[PDB]
Amino acid sequence: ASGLFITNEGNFQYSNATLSYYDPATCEVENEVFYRANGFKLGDVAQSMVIRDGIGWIVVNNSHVIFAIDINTFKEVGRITGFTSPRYIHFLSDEKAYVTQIWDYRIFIINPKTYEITGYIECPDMDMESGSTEQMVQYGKYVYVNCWSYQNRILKIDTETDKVVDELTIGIQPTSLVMDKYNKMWTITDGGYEGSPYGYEAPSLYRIDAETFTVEKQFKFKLGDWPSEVQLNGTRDTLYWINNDIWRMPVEADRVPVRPFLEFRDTKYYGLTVNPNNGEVYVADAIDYQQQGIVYRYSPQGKLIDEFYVGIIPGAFCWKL
Ligand code: CNC
Repeated sequence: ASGLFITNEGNFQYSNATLSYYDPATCEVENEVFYRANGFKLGDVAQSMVIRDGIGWIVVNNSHVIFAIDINTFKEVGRITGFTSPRYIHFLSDEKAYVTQIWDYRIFIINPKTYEITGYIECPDMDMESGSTEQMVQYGKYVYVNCWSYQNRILKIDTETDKVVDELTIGIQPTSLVMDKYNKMWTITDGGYEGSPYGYEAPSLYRIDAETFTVEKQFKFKLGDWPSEVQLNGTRDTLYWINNDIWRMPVEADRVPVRPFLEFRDTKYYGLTVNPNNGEVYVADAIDYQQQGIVYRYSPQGKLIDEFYVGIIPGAFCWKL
């Protein structure tokens, strides 16, 4: 039945990441489900999760590993190890996926059927000390990928030859990437932070044409803002993001909204997803990055349906639908 996984990053360098699973039919959450099923822990900084063909792939960023689990029993069915610091996985086929990385200038290519690393894509003008590749979207035979930490680019990869073929420089630290129904990509930058070795600026939300790879809109926010996490609804025509509050806007808009979907409440909204079938909006709140976090489930009109405690620093969601 429909279900929602929530990955909890835990505290970096403390190895307290966990996996939660929520059943929206019964409004019940189960926490530490990977430990319950397997009798050992995920590790440090569970970062993201994708489901393909009955198998969930959980990226554990600071444990150099992706685990593959059966999505019904939560039992490990396999794992791939040896990643520098993995971020997101994107499948091109049953036998090929890309795994992006921080602290590396390469994207790793894997064969998910054999649980092996099978190649690398070298990113131009990037090194190990400050390299970063992050989220991916596909456009025909191309994958576009944002480069987040200490970077300011989207790259374009030809998936036939596994080569970076183009790049676009924007504001510092684009955090996330989605593709709307008009084949326009959206990304939102975090603007760095005060005292950053790389930079600190007002962040922006950008709309980029996938066909020509050119900026079509830039909406600039305020210095001090630290936004993240563009997300779309299932029809890919309403964009959501975090910038203190949760914001949303029609992808056709020429102006940013004046009223948020969910007002800032002096906590730490940190993760976000929209149910692709019914439009319900889930917001993961890290609270203060120390206590158990909470997820809020809202109707499409912003009415709270349910709320539930998860693990520490819930950061990402994956639908089982
Ligand atoms: C808030 C936060 C977080 N950050 Co920073 C982010 N985004 N971060 C920050 C901020 C901290 C300042 C502040 N006080 O607000 C801020 C914006 C400066 C920051 C900066 C960075 N962060 C960075 C990264 C990548 C990370 N950060 C996280 C730790 C990441 C956290 C997410 C997570 N899962 O932990 C995070 C969301 C929450 C940390 C926290 O407050 N914990 C509660 C606190 C009480 O516990 P703590 O143990 O004392 O936490 C401290 C450390 O985590 C330290 N710290 C924070 N980030 C880093 C990154 C590194 C490499 C190191 C060594 C330490 C830190 O700052 C915290 C307060 O002192 C991270 C796990 C987020 C993720 N990717 O999921 C990730 C580390 C991943 C990895 N290395 O494998 C940056 C490299 C990003 C960038 N390019 O801007 C940069 C590095 C700074 C550095 N120290 O070298």
